[PDB]
Amino acid sequence: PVLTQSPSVSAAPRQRVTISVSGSNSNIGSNTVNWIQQLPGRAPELLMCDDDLLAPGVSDRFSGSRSGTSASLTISGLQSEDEADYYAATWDDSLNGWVFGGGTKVTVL
Amino acid sequence: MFNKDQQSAFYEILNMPNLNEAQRNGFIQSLKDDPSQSTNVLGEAKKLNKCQASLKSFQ
Repeated sequence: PVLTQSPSVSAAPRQRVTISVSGSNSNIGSNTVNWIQQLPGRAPELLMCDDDLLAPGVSDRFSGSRSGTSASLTISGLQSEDEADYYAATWDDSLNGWVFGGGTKVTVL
Repeated sequence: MFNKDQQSAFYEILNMPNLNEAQRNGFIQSLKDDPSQSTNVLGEAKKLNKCQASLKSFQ
């Protein structure tokens, strides 16, 4: 995977969890990051667009940012339905195409 | 879509192919409910249409 995401984590309900991703100057350093949520046994869907814009219907418990070659997703008030594989996506100017992280699994204890 | 800005954003959103039906319907509902937000709605819809292309390439 072109982007490196933070390791899979377990957290208790109501905890705050931050997932992070690192890229290069050609992807995250020059383009906005999207976050994809892949619920267990379900097709992936868009969670966050353009660093920090919630996809329609997504809870404002999710927030995103980007800084330098890094971006992060934070989940506030963690709830069992948030247990999922989270994937960073961004345009890479060098590949002239989409690049992805390998995914970070959030397990709700 | 009573005013020029509403009408213009409406047709741009109808023609964004990567939005699913719920997303598209939600943006057009916003244009009707909040005409002053037409410019912000259209910009959010264009972003989401581009982001939805990354989701398509991920599957």
